Amino acid sequence: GPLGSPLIGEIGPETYSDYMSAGIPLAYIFAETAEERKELSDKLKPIAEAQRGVINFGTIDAKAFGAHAGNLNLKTDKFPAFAIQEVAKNQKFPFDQEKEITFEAIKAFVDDFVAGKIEPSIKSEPIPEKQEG
Repeated sequence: GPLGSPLIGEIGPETYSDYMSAGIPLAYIFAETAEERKELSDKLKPIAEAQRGVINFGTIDAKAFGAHAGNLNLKTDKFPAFAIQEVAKNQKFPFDQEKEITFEAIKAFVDDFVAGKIEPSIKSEPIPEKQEG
């Protein structure tokens, strides 16, 4: 039976707008591995337990949804992947797909993100000419 309210877990069609309308950074966690999900999501357990009320931790499939992993930055070249969509600035501070997706690595990374250490990697593309400026 019920045991509270849904927040961190699996991202769906009714959760996207909820994490986007919530007004807090969205922590996407793509993963082509739907078997060992516990491993990634575990290290993530704390990565969000620290930011449970500041970031929306939601897991996603990097095999079927992967296209959504880099729709904010990544290239969907490898997985699992991790994205950090900001619903305040509309930023996307995801993780690498050739480094190592652990806890200390994500928890620390995101930590360096929220703190104000991480910044856009590919985003930011203005349209000069008669327009803008």
